[PDB]
Amino acid sequence: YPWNNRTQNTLLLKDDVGRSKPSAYSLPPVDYTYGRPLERDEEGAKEVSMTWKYHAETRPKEPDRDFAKLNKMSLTQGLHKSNQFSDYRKR
Amino acid sequence: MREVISIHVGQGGIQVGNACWELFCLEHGIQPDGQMPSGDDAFNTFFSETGAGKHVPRAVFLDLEPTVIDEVRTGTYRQLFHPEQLISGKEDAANNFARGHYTIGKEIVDLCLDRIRKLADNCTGLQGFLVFNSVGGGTGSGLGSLLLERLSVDYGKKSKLGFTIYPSPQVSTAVVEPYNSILSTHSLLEHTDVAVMLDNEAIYDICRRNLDIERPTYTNLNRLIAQVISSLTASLRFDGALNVDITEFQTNLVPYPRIHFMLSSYAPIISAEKAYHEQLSVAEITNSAFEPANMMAKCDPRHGKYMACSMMYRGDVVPKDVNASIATIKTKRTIQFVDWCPTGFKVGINYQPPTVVPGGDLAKVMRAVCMISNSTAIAEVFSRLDHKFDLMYAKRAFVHWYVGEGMEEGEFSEAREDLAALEKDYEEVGIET
Amino acid sequence: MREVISIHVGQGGIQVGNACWELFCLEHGIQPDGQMPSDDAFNTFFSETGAGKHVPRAVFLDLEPTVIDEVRTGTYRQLFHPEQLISGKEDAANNFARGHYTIGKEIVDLCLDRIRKLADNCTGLQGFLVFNSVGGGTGSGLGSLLLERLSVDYGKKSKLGFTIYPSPQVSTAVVEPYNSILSTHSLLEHTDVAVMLDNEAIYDICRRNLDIERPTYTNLNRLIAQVISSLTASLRFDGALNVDITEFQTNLVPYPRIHFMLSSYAPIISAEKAYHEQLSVAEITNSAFEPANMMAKCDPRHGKYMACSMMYRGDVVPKDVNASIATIKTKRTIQFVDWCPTGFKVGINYQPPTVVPGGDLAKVMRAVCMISNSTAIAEVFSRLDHKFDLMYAKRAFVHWYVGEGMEEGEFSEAREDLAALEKDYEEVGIET
Amino acid sequence: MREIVHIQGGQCGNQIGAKFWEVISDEHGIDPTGTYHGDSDLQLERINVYYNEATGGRYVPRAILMDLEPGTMDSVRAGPFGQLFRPDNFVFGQTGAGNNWAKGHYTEGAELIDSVLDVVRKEAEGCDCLQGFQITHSLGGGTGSGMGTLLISKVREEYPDRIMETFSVVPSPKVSDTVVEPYNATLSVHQLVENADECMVIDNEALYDICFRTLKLTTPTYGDLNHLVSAAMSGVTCCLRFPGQLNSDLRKLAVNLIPFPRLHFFMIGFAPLTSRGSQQYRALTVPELTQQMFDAKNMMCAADPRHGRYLTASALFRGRMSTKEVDEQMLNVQNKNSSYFVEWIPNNIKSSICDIPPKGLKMAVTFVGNSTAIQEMFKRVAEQFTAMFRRKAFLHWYTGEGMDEMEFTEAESNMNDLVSEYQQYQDATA
Amino acid sequence: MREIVHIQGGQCGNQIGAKFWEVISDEHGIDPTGTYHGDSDLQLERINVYYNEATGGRYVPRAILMDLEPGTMDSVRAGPFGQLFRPDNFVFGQTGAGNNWAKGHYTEGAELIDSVLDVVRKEAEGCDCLQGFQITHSLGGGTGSGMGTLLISKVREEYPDRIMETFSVVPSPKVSDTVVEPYNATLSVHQLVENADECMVIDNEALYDICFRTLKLTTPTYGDLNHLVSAAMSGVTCCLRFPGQLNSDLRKLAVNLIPFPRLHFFMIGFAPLTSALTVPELTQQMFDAKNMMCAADPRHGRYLTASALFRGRMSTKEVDEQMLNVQNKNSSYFVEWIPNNIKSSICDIPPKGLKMAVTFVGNSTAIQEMFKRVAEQFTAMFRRKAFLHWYTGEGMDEMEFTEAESNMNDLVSEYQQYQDATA
Ligand SMILES: Nc1nc2c(ncn2[C@@H]2O[C@H](COP(=O)(O)OP(=O)(O)OP(=O)(O)O)[C@@H](O)[C@H]2O)c(=O)[nH]1
Ligand SMILES: Nc1nc2c(ncn2[C@@H]2O[C@H](COP(=O)(O)OP(=O)(O)OP(=O)(O)O)[C@@H](O)[C@H]2O)c(=O)[nH]1
Ligand SMILES: Nc1nc2c(ncn2[C@@H]2O[C@H](COP(=O)(O)OP(=O)(O)O)[C@@H](O)[C@H]2O)c(=O)[nH]1
Ligand SMILES: Nc1nc2c(ncn2[C@@H]2O[C@H](COP(=O)(O)OP(=O)(O)O)[C@@H](O)[C@H]2O)c(=O)[nH]1
Ligand SMILES: [Mg+2]
Repeated sequence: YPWNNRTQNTLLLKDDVGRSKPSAYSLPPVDYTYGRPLERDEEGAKEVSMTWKYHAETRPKEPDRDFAKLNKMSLTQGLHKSNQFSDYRKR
Repeated sequence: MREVISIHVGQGGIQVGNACWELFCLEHGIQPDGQMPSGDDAFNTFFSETGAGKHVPRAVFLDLEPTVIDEVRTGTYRQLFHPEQLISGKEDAANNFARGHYTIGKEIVDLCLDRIRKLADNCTGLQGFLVFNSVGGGTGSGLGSLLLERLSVDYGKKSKLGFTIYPSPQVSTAVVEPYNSILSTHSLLEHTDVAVMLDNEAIYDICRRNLDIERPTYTNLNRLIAQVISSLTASLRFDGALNVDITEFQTNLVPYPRIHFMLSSYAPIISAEKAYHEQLSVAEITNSAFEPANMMAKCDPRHGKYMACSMMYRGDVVPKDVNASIATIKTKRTIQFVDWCPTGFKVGINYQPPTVVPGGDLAKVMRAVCMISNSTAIAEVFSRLDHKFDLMYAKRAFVHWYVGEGMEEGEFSEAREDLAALEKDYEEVGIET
Repeated sequence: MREVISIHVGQGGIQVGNACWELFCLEHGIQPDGQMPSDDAFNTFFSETGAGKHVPRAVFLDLEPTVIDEVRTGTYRQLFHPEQLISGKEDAANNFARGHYTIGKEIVDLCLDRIRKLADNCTGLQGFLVFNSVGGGTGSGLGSLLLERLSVDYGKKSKLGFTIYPSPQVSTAVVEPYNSILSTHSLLEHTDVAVMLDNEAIYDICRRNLDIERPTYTNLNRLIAQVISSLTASLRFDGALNVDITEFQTNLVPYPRIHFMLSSYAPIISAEKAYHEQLSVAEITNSAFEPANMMAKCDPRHGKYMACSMMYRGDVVPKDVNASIATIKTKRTIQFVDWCPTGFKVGINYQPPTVVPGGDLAKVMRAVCMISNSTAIAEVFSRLDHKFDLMYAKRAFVHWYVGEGMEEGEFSEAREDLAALEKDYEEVGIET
Repeated sequence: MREIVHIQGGQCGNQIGAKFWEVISDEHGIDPTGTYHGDSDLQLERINVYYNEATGGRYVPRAILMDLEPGTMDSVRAGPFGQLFRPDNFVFGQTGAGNNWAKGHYTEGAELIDSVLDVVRKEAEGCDCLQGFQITHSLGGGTGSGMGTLLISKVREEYPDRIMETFSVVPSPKVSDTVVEPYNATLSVHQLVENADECMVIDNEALYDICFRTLKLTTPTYGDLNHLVSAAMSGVTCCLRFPGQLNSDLRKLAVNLIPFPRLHFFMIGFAPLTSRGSQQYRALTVPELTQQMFDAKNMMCAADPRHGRYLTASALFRGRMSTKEVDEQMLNVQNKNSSYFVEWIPNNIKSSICDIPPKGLKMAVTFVGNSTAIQEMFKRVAEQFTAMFRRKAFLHWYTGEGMDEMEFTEAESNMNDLVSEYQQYQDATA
Repeated sequence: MREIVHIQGGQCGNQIGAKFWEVISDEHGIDPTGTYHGDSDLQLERINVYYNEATGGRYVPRAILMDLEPGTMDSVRAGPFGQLFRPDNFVFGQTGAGNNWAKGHYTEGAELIDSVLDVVRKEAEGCDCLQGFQITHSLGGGTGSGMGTLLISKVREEYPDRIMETFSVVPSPKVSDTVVEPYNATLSVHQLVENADECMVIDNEALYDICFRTLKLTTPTYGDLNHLVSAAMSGVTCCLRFPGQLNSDLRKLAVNLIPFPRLHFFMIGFAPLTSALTVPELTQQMFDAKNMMCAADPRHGRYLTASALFRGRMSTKEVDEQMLNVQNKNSSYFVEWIPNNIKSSICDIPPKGLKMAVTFVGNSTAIQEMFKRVAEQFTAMFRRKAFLHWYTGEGMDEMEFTEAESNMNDLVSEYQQYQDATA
């Protein structure tokens, strides 16, 4: 196709005539806006002082199962077999 | 309720104008057909409601040479302007100013004056005036002097804005342009509060250095000019963070009643190609605004200190972006201010992006800025032009035509002191105390 | 908040970066077109747009469009910003007189204009990097003049210079002695530091290790690009003891006059299929001091060392580093001077070096870049001086330079300049 | 009872005025429609100070907008809570001041000041018992300075027994917005100093100084600064409209701050104030409040307190505090800055406690005192007017509206004398 | 009550602190979120010694990190326990000194030191009664050293009534990390001796051996090294926070460890470190068993005096007997003219995870050699004016350079003569 000055392969063969030069990089996408937009800060000055959030406190640690007593009520109830002990611990 | 009328005179004045409305017409919405598209009332400054339907922009075109007028009325812009507003002459001045200031213009300014009052009646907040014309033309200047002279007496305290394009120091289109150049300087100095340089030589470079337009034409230059005009009218048709009124324009750019010439600069201006790999940060963009090559006037800012610069900002620009970048402007040592000016910065902010004519070379960008200021280096152009005069007059070459056209011999002599007197004014102003 | 600006000039200087940026592009992970596929590390060598791609602030200069356009027609159309690709029309043809006074200044104004435009965009400029080859006229004339302007414009700002002197015996140029000698004078008192990258020494390293019998200009480049990462690696990523640009010139120069440097790199294992090994640092460090692997044809043993700063990158622990230091000092074959009881600056980074795929390098969990300065460096200069002296005896090739405006006396000035420098090296090493 | 009316002029007056009533309203629990919606009865007791009584039980603030550019007010109406303002209080022109104090103070405003005063005199008779005035205006602009001071000149002529609070945003040299800033400031300062009884000067740059480092917000906007200044002034009369241990009205704050008849210059301060990070780690106490109070980076003026010696000190907290601890807190502080505090008078720091804090927090403070450092502002303004005065630069405009050179020399005189006398007591020894 | 603030500078100061509090943070069982989850009632009784009070029940250390290079600040934040610190207390520049001592002492410090100075009073002013300042720094690191010494000088003038404590790591020939090592160390002592009251030296090379020989860890990293000092750290202030038989405020030890005015450099050690222990096993390693973190060999001279700290429950009789036993058996590791130069104390809550431990503190006259070879290299560099121009062009002159040598030269001789003193 690029026979003479008709289509594009590289900058050398362009030969921009008349009004302007053809696009090169990738782009004229017709109305894409170039540059980093602005006017964005998130938190507002009025919002600054009024709220003043706090620590909110963390979460304590979760204690594990107590086992020594686990034998206590188990013996109190009246179960002594290994299989039964499997039954009581779940409850 | 704030509006200003537009007056067009001369070939280039009309040609530049055409781009003026094309850009404006697109922005506020009114299509070429004129019917409002399928309220805000922000366009009251440029247009006037006809009661129902389309709108009639406040325009009056004038030119003694019929070709310019004929072209507009056969194009796609026939349904916009009122047909009675196109006052056109019969015989062109043929660049013979005296033809246009003594013998021909006088028979046409009246109708120029007459429609002036009528348009004046409709308005309610008439703020100022605009003049579009050049100095290197016979017909344009002669009428150009008359409108401002006549308008000046009719109204007076009403403001005046000056946009004329002086001839380039090295390139030209006519041969006797310098005579027209100074002469228009003879009378304009007594009626204008502002004066702006638009030497076409500098405009081209912006097309090559950045626009990368290898073979630019007049059309390209006009499109940019309309951008500067529109650049100035944003603070008159929309809400801005810090508004500035036409009253605060000669407010800051005119230290003395006489010195009223300014040079304009706009930036950034990139095609689609280059801008893709840019940030367009306010720090750099304002950094570019003062670049010795971006100014629209082929003058050396480095040959003189600065006096006072007023710059307008538009887009999503944030206030903290300007001043911080503003202070760094002082830090640079290559630019030295006049002693008696502790500060020479005027700031403008608004929330409207820049508009690009479809199919043109300009490309959208969120932020843009325009620069207008008065500097002591302007004198060179008058310095260079004035000396060229003595070459013309040394043997009175071409004197045989202007004198017999109605202009007395002494007329050239008097302007010399006016131009000569103006030179000393600049030289005296810059001296430190 | 740390940035640098890249300056490449001359075909040797221009070409070297091409491998430099390709290695850099691969290292950070930026796509060839510049669009990220699928942090902030790029900020060291890249800046945001900030919605889209990234671009290196590299500036390319040359007086001939032939080299420039190939970049505009090579596999890298997109990345580099076109406005910064300032190019000339005619070359100086190894004529320092023509490349430094006739056509160079016609482009000196523009480059600095873009350089300043690049400086303001960032905020944390620590120092620039300058590349140039002395064995050329266009590079010599433009490079020296550009260096001269930079100092006056800024002053105290740091600058790093990577020169490439002609090889002792193999030369692609026939007038290199004339250009090189003059070039030394301009850069002696206008750039803070520089290193030695003689061509031949580059050739040997590939053969002895990479095992390729068909090396061309291409291979050497990846050697150049590889080196930069070792020195700059501390400027972008975490390390047990990071090191910055300022702490390379403030540590290596004994006195103001003696400011040249020398480079080394290892290990360099060829891309075979063997099981290899782990290559512990202690054994890798030994490979960094042996003269044969030395990056330049300046026998360190022929002279004496002054001060060495070593960079280890990968998974090195300081302990291995500290022990390696003494053992090197223990060997009698290397001697440190009476006035430098300690001369080691050690910098450890964490990233394993990224290997450009498809070259000759391989992936190694360890590495080292040894940068040391020794009095022996005068040997390269000594050989250069003799070459220069023989030609000028009969006034050879002088006529093609005088007529282009270069004055006649300066040849006396530079020659005495090297002799003054040559004498300076001799006195520093005198035992106390 | 014991109330004041509100008048704002120029763009500055409307922006703060638009912001000012925003802050007040949310504290009074009345919707922009003028209907009270507070949760505690305490929001009502002093509701007549700032509002009148109209039909339907709704409320309307007592404000009037004055300027020579309509766009300033129009941008206020459509904004949130903009329906509270009385349309009958709206007045405007159509000519524009061009930042010319001569045109505003001689040509147009005098022709436009009649309408305002007539409406101005309306509420003054309408209010049950006027207690004073408070006028916010910008001394660096064109329209605000003239009609603001000219309105100041007229009003005082009828109520010489009343009081007035002047909040002014004086221009500093670091940030400039106009080429005629040095001049217009001087002329206004001449009239204010002769008619203003209590005035506040606020520096925009410092307002950036407080926000950038203390607030540390990413990017402030014009919306941000207004909140702080309005917050500071809004707390000025804080104790007045609510029960407290020691009532502190505008009158009482008058007595304890102005030692000499002419020295009516002060600087205000607000706290607490800090960035988000400090929200959940810093500790809030009267000792915590006070330290921020005395910090050189807290006062909203470009003048450095370490560059002057404090004359008077009054503190306005909010909430519930133990008077004793604040007593020492103000007591001890006076001890560690003796060189920086006036020596010919002991106990130069006042304590004011009103039980009601500001909504959203439990500790807050408003700092107002007198220090000599302001002379730096006036002095730096001193030369700028002079510096460009020698060549008469940009004067042809001023002479072009019925003004001649005679008065200008007067304006320079008073300030130069004004600055010296203010400093004169700096070297005074007992 | 008797609370102590902390200030650190330089990369060594920043990194070490990030873990030191971590060691302490594990001591009182306080989460990174700052909420209390402890067990012992005595745990919360003196927390003001190191923690302030913050809304919601969170406690913030009174520590401020100062540096001229951003690498540490942003790096330290990301790690665990990096949220407790006040976000406002951070102060950082934008340049970094590049290991140029004068740069961080006269030019770079003079402009930024206001911020570090600003924060310093605010923390102190809130203290009920100042007890001391604890400062960690390195004499071999550039940026921290340049600002650290000036801070040391700045602190003393305004607060001549409080006791100051500082930490220094003086580089040694074995592990040399910067060619500019000789110059920086020499000036460091001049101001440190003039200003600093309490200084404890730690030799980096010494640390390696302890881990290799006692710890026997395969790979020693900076993280592991930092922990050892942390264990010794708390022992300095261990009793100040918990009750014991004979509490020992920082001033008591200073009173009982510093005999004279200008002998203010001490050697320290920690135990037990291992890859049922009784009291005797502690003492032997106490004065022996390579536990000293300083290159100096206390067997190479005589001891001015020493102090020992015991944590956990024990019978003081053994504490008394062992101390007496060691003095006699190791006369000549105690000079004649300081009879019974050992100080002791007891605490009832030993480290978390170890039953009985001891921290070494004994003023040893052998430390002279630390000045000696550090002095030795300095002359070699100076003799040829090697690397002299860097400091010369930044406000200093050769006149100042010599003054330190005399002060150090006079320092060694007077310190040396105390070894040969006889009664
Ligand atoms: N910007 C711009 N200026 C133009 C254009 N065409 C002509 N001019 C200017 O017009 C100037 C000369 O004016 P004239 O050609 O005499 O036009 P005129 O004043 O109406 O006089 P006539 O030639 O008799 O019609 C030239 O110096 C140009 O600078 C144009 O297309 N764009
Ligand atoms: N390392 C390296 N050096 C190269 C390469 N190509 C050329 N050179 C160097 O270029 C030097 C020759 O200089 P010149 O031929 O004058 O190149 P120049 O400096 O750009 O000058 P001109 O050729 O006139 O444009 C040789 O000494 C080489 O060292 C390369 O691919 N790699
Ligand atoms: N804080 C703040 N200040 C403003 C704003 N707009 C204007 N100003 C200040 O007002 C000054 C401009 O005064 P101007 O409005 O022209 O005066 P006027 O024409 O007499 O009313 C500037 O120097 C700004 O400091 C705003 O939105 N916020
Ligand atoms: N113990 C220990 N020492 C360290 C560490 N990192 C660095 N150092 C020592 O600190 C010295 C260099 O200090 P530097 O990092 O430059 O401090 P800064 O520049 O002031 O922040 C070297 O001599 C190291 O021996 C660490 O993690 N632990
Ligand atoms: Mg025409």
